[PDB]
Amino acid sequence: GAFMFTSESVGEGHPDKICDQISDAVLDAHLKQDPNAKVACETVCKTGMVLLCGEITSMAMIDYQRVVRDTIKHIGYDDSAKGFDFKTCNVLVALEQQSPEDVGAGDQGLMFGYATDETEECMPLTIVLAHKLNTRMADLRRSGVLPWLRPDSKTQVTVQYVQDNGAVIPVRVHTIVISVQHNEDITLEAMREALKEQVIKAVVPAKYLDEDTIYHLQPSGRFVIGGPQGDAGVTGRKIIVDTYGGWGAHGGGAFSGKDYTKVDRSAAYAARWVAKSLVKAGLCRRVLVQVSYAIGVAEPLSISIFTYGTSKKTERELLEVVNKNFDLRPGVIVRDLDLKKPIYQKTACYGHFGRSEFPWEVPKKLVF
Amino acid sequence: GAFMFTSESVGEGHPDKICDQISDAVLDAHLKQDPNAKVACETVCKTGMVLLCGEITSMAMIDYQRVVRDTIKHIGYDDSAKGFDFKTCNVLVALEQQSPEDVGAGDQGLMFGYATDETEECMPLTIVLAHKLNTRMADLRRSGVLPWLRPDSKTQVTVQYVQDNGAVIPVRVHTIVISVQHNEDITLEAMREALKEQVIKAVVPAKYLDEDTIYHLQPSGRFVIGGPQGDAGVTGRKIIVDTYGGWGAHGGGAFSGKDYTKVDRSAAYAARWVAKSLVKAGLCRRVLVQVSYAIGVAEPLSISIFTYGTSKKTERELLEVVNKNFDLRPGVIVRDLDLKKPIYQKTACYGHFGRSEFPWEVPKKLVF
Amino acid sequence: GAFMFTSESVGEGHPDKICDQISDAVLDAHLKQDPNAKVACETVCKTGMVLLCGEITSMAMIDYQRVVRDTIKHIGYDDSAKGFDFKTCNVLVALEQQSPEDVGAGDQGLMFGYATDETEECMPLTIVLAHKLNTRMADLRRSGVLPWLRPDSKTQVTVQYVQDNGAVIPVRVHTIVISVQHNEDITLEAMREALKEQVIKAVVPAKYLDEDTIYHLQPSGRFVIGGPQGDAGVTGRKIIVDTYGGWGAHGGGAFSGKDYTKVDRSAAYAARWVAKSLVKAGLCRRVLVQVSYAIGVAEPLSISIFTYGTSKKTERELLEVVNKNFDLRPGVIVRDLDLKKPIYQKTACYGHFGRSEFPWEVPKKLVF
Amino acid sequence: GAFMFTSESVGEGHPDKICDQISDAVLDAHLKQDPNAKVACETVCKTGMVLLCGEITSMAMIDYQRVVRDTIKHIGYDDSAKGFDFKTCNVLVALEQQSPEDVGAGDQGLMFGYATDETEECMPLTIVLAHKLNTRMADLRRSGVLPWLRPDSKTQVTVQYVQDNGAVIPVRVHTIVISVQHNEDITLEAMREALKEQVIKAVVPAKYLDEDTIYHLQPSGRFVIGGPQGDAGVTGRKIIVDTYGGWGAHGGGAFSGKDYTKVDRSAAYAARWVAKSLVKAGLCRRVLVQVSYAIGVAEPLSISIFTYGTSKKTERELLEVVNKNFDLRPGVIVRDLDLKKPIYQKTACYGHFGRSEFPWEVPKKLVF
Ligand SMILES: CO/C=C\[C@H](N)C(=O)O
Ligand SMILES: CO/C=C\[C@H](N)C(=O)O
Ligand SMILES: [K+]
Ligand SMILES: [K+]
Ligand SMILES: [K+]
Ligand SMILES: [K+]
Ligand SMILES: [K+]
Ligand SMILES: [K+]
Ligand SMILES: [Mg+2]
Ligand SMILES: [Mg+2]
Ligand SMILES: [Mg+2]
Ligand SMILES: [Mg+2]
Repeated sequence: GAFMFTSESVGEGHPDKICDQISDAVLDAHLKQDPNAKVACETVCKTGMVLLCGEITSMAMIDYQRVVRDTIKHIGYDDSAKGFDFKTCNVLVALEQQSPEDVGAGDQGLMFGYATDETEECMPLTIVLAHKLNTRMADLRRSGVLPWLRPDSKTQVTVQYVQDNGAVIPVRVHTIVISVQHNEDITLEAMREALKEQVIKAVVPAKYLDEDTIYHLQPSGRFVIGGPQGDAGVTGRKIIVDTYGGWGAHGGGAFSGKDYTKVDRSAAYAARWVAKSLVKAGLCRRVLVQVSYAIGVAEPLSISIFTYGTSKKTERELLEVVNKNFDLRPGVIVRDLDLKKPIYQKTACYGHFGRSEFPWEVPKKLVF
Repeated sequence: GAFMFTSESVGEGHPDKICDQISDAVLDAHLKQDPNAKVACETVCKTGMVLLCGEITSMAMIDYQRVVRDTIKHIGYDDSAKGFDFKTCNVLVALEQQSPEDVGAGDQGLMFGYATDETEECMPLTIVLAHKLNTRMADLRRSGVLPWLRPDSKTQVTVQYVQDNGAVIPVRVHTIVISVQHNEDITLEAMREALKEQVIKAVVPAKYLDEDTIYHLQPSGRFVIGGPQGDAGVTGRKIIVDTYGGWGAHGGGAFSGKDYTKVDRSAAYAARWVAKSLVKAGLCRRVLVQVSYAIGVAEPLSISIFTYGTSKKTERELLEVVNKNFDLRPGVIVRDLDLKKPIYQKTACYGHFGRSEFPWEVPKKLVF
Repeated sequence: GAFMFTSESVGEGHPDKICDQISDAVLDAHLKQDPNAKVACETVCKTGMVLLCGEITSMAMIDYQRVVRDTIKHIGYDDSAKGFDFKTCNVLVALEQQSPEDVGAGDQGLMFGYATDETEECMPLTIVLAHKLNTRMADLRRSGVLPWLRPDSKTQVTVQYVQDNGAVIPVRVHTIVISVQHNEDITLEAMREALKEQVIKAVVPAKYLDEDTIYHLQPSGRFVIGGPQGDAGVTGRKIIVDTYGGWGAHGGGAFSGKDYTKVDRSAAYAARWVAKSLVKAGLCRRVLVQVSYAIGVAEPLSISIFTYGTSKKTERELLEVVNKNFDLRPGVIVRDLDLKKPIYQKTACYGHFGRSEFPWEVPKKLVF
Repeated sequence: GAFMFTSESVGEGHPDKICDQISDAVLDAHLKQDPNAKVACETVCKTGMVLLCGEITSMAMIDYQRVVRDTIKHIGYDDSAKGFDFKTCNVLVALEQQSPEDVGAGDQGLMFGYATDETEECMPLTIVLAHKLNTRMADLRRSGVLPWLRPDSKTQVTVQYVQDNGAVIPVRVHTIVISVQHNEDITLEAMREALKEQVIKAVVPAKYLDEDTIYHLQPSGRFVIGGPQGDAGVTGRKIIVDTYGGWGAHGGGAFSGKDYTKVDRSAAYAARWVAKSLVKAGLCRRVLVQVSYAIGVAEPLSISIFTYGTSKKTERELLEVVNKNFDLRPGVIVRDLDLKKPIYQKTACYGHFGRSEFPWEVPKKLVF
């Protein structure tokens, strides 16, 4: 049933992602000293100008200058020409900090969860590849292998598919577009070559690369001092690269800067969890699980399972399987997924879904 | 095939929407004097602090102080206590302004379009009601009828559905949550009453309100000097309320602040257009049209039509109907949809899809 | 030997003075917990936007949000229309805070000290009156007596003099100009009347007011929402109203935000001290003491005493009196003047010289 | 009558002076297109962050981005490591711009003027040398002769004097302190040597240098990425280096950013003019002319001439010479001194007094 699909991802230095990371680093910094710290913060950045905003009720002593600069350094902004230097940039902190199982969902909400068997991660090939492509250039940047590579990058992967009496099989990577920031002493010709051999061919399965696959490497020519200015970076503006790459459904809630008490984060994670568990348990090849909550109520106000005619069990057979194996009440979610743990910054770039190192990515047994 | 769904929308004073509007007012201000002005700007705001960023290549003389303050005044921030006064707020302009049919799409892209017959607008009931609810309080604010009403509001509408040998029929509004900023001299009891009688019951069809429908009006109590702070307002962070309320598919591109040359805006509008045309022409009851573009190429690199088994014609019958009635090349899109016109600010709040006053919302004939 | 002279002073809400006070409040906040805290900070403000900058090496835990807002509240900005509300203004903190007798002067320097017997304070009548005029409207503002009075004011006092076989005798207040911010419900006519009866006539000695004295009260008409925007307030820009009102000599060093280790502050205070001591001890009627320091050296590198032919003893008789009664080495100065004490914020408005409540204003005995 | 004196001056890249220059470049930019433009602006800066504030009523089209960046480039900030790059720094413009002989002084005021014959410029040796020292390193920076020299510097010159049956004769330069920002590839030993041979000895007259003169070159060691940060740069904070180096009298008014209608600027220039004219006409060796104005009145409300017993004519003989050769009414001052001319930015660094290229520095004939 042929159709094509494109997804994108951004590197650790893309301005928006710089902000998502700093906001989550501030969340990690509080969890380590107070796992009940209430965090609600966001970051805004513009060329060596970082603004930290937010209301956080906690009881931990934090050096925000330190957690902001350390995060910029980790991302790789240490020199001047790169567009950012953690040692010299303006970190204006305008953050306000106070001090002091069957909970109940804050804010009516509707979270979505998605999983597909086209990849071992149970994520769309398109977004999986987009993320790995960025992940790989960071590796090469940090190992020393490609020392011209700078932090800011963008990746787009378009794959041709075909349905299958149920749903979704990738056939080939139709085209790949990558742009990455770089140092001056490196030719456009040398960058393009390294991008194809060392990053693309080193992450994309042979099965998908072709004699026709189109490559668009550094299409706009040069991106040197293109460091994060990107006309103002912001938190919460990369909602689709943080999730499914345009593939499931998304209600609009951003993750970074919000602690584990916000259903937007927790519940979204819980819904991914059940979606991944279901395909993993052989119960379907592709699922879109929809969980609704009602302001005040703890127990979900209606969960819906949408297989795309890819399950043998039948929605409202699969619904019992979920109601017998999962307790999606907010509090139980944070307890089961170990959501008080400072794992948030790693979550802030390269996607929240797909990587197995996250609790919600470990499939539950599922006794059926 | 019962399921439930929730959508949300925000008023003209919600900080993010304040930013989306100012960005598009700056786009309008340029189009009026140079329809070829190249605009790429964003706004950030935080309590009487508005920052305008961006790169715009144009040849028009614009008073940004004037277009930023006029926009805040239009939204309704003229007094102090409201959280914003266009006469006193800091408008820091950091914008850089330069001077000098078969084009070809910039940036590989994948735009989505959606339409459904559950409402005359051809939009999900859930998001249509969410928007109308906010639209109505603005009317009452502006007429004088509810003079305690301030600009910032948030609305959530959750409707119970049932499929139908094809797709999607709303049955009832299960619950409604609304919070709106307000003046001090007005009781929580008086606000709640006016919200039910004068806004909810004056916009939601009798068929959907019930003796059980749940109302959550000003749940968090008061929201007086609330105003646009939300710790920070940003452009491009309300991507789902600008489109389908979590209903079609969304690849991630924001609209406000980008001119008509960006496929993220134009092509998204074009895809809504054909989706709306298709259901209007009786060819399906619900569609998800997917249009792909390839960097450099003008003609779409693959359009996909997904009816949900609600068309009698059959995808790749309906695809010919689209290829015989539409020319989705970028340049033809801006020409046919009159995209050089300064209509953008009206597009910046209450949704981009649904309102008939926009070119992309006038269904094309469709000769089949 | 007739001549005329004018001086000015500003109220606690003048933007520059708001900054001088916040910077010194931050200095007080550190001294109370670490009398060796090394403070070097400055503040910038612009309508409900306060930026705290600086490098301070100390070991005290301080809530800068708290010391900034408390200082704005103390000044009297609690409501919206006033141009500032400590509860709602943006306090962006960009401060960096580290942790860990015969000292020796940092930076070559030349401090000046001045005293005159025309007033009991040993300060020029012109600046003394200018300050008292502002001090009095604050009293009336804070008592309740003139409840329309807002924080920001400016005062200028011009007095006609006559020399006297030595130096300087005030004869009459030639003209007085005062502008003070105010609430809307108060007539220009009522403000002008209260300014003459209740503030001017209540602070200026009858001996100096005349049937000709000129009054310029609220000359520019109304100053209501004239709250601190004053197109950006700053620290260190009110160097002459902080000292002698244009009367001694001033080398350029600002006081606020600098701890007691900076010769600019300490030594200036020490020089005022000896100047006041000398006239107090009957040794001259008017003095300009000049103390020089050499980078690295502790003992002053040359002190000069300039009486204006008003001493009977003779410069270099008076120099021995000073060398026998004072040890102006930096460290001894901070020890004798109790300069580790958090008295700095009170120093930040209404002048550093004149008020007896400050150590440097208590005249030393002087054994001659 | 021996005494010693010290003065200081700062280079074009000292943060405060960066701000004084940008403010005056904005004033120049308006005068060139509207000599009646009413300018009242100030600049604030902090590491690649420049904020332009102010109210200017004018009728000229100005590209503030352009006049701010051109000014930073002129100063010499083009590379990254220098602490500033006009191509990458944040220039946030928050300026508001409107449109539409016997005038009469605005604001009661008291301006001071000073001149002395110890140098051909008729300025204190101490401040003349301090300025020339900075001027010289800029020359060498700009010529290529000392290519390690960066824009930010500070200079202090302390000279030993002796009175003379009238007033003030310099005897020798006691000590000189200079610190200048620099590039990494240059030794402290090489910088110190070049500062003594090529800048100090190339500007200070042999008569004043000695075998004992003390040199303090780059005392704090290195100052590489120093650049303009000083935690913050502001306009109007270098009031004494802009005038007499602590030598005449100063009432407190800053110059930069204020147009020629403000008596603070104009009248201060007028008072320097007569002071310079008087000593030039042989009528005294040292003068302190004091001109007072009354709000509303055009003709000066009392001018006082203080020779220090160095004139043969006698104050109130010299007063007639001034009243017969000068018309210090505000409007006549701007007309005679050609104050509508865009010469202000050159006035913004290296002192307002002393350089003959300025109208107020050309001595008037003086018919006695
Ligand atoms: C207490 O109500 C506050 C805020 C509201 N949710 C909004 O800003 O949209
Ligand atoms: C270590 O030197 C630094 C700074 C120098 N005094 C200046 O900024 O003027
Ligand atoms: K967010
Ligand atoms: K977004
Ligand atoms: K955007
Ligand atoms: K200062
Ligand atoms: K000053
Ligand atoms: K100024
Ligand atoms: Mg709520
Ligand atoms: Mg809000
Ligand atoms: Mg030093
Ligand atoms: Mg400096």
